[PDB]
Amino acid sequence: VNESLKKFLNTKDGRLVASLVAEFLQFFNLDFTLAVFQPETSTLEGRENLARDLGIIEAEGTVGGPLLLEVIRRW
Amino acid sequence: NESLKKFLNTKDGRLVASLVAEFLQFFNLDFTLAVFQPETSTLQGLEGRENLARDLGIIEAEGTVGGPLLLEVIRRW
Repeated sequence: VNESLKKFLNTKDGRLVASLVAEFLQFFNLDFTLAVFQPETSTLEGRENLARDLGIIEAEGTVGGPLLLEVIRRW
Repeated sequence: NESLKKFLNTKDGRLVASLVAEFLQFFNLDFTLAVFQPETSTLQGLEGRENLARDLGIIEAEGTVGGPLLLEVIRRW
């Protein structure tokens, strides 16, 4: 277990960040990466709950990319 | 994976993916990175943390150095 990561995952913003990374991997079917990510991180919030948490209203313009894209697009 | 290739051929997409890689590097998720790179065809590596911070207008300080760059992005979202 990763202690710096454990503490991070136990923060509000940390959980959101990790959930966004996992959602990115899922979005591009990076399934081998996910197979290692899950045990290496000891792990999160799925896309619907995550979009709500991030104040992102899902629509035609958002469904075609990972949620992190909407954040960066509007940065 | 044409969807990812097209995504990485956009400025915003390359920034997103670079931020994900930086998160993996920040937490020493080295085996995850070892699979991420071939799976995304980014064996040469994406843009570095300070390149990304410059792009995003983030100034490194005691309050940013202690977390991955995505932490600062999400704090400020």
